[PDB]
Amino acid sequence: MFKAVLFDLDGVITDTAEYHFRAWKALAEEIGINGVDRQFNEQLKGVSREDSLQKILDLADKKVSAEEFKELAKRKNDNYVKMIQDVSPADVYPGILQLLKDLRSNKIKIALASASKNGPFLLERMNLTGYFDAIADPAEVAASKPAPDIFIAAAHAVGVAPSESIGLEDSQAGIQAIKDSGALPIGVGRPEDLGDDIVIVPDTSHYTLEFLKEVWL
Ligand SMILES: O=P(O)(O)[C@H](F)[C@@H]1O[C@H](CO)[C@@H](O)[C@H](O)[C@H]1O
Ligand code: ALF
Ligand SMILES: [Mg+2]
Repeated sequence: MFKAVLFDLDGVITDTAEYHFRAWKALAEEIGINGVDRQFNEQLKGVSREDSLQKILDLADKKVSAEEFKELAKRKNDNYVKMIQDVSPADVYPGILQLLKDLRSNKIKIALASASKNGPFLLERMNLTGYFDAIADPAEVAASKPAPDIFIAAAHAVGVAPSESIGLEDSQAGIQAIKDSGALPIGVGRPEDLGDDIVIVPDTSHYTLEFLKEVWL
């Protein structure tokens, strides 16, 4: 039986992928780049803050100074951080709180495998910190999604092999990261975005321990 579940945060635990989208779109438009729509944003889900900004700059073949690049990433983050201040336990996605409870009762480890420096703040806002056996610090890994490092690090933090872990993700980059870690991915979203080659569910209510067992079998 799998011995750990490795959670992405944004778009898996709560609807903060939507806020990341709105914040990046606002930033892009401030600098005259208009191609950040929902379709393009699929390339920004799961991607580090700096890689995300660079994808936006590249989309328009735009070059900025190092000083401007730093200011832009900070600006988007500051807006995003304002956006999430009222996140509460009511914003936890359906199924997630119960999954966390059921996993603990069955002695299955729980780790966060998020790119986000805002991860600890968000888990606190949602009263979820106490469910997590570990939070992998995204600043510690040498490479971010789609590299597998963050999922490998989450599994290590809870003493479980990636091959005996399930990873939960809403993003193209994150699914690739889970695959290359050795963990089993279960995506949440549209197979049109996430592929027809892995198990995908339409919403997080489907993330039950029963179903995770169904899939693992
Ligand atoms: O919250 P941040 O900026 O530290 C983190 F890098 C964010 O991670 C998301 C995925 O969990 C992204 O999709 C997002 O672009 C990003 O800024
Ligand atoms: F949506 Al994440 F790390 F929280 F890619
Ligand atoms: Mg995500």
